[PDB]
Amino acid sequence: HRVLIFSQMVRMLDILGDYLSIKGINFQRLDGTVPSAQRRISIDHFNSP
DNA sequence: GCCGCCCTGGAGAATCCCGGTGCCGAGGCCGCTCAATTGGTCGTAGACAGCTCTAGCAACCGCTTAAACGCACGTACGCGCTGTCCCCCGCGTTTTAACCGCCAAGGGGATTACTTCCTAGTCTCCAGGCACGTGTCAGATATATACATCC
Repeated sequence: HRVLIFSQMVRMLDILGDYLSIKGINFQRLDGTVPSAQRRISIDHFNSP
């Protein structure tokens, strides 16, 4: 299964991103700072078979 | 034999040190004396509590778009060097007025004490000016419709 993790603060999302970076898990991120082109890129990267 | 010249010793006067006594600056003491202290009373300034409504704040979003930023070029200006000349500085000499010490009388102004009265504080009562909200009204603006006209 694949998992989404929703959060209210993007700094907590940065904390989980660093946790997965040292942990070494292929992760993707989405927040308000990401522009819509990279949003489309990340959604197509996540939804690919 | 008589007179003139060189060498050396003790007593008179100048100076340093110490003690007694008189004068300047400052502190202890005394006397007045007025303002700080103490004690009591009372009114009210402010602390506290309570309710209502509005602004701020942390952290996030999304969109727009104009400002910020980076880079390349070019050229204008800051800066350094050199010349030049002129004007300010240093010094010697002469003048002159600031400074200090003097009249000569008179008014201005600071105090001390006293008298008086006008005016501003305080209190009570009242009313109208200021703040807020609203109905209404005339000027400004936009369009509806009818008449003259060019192609």
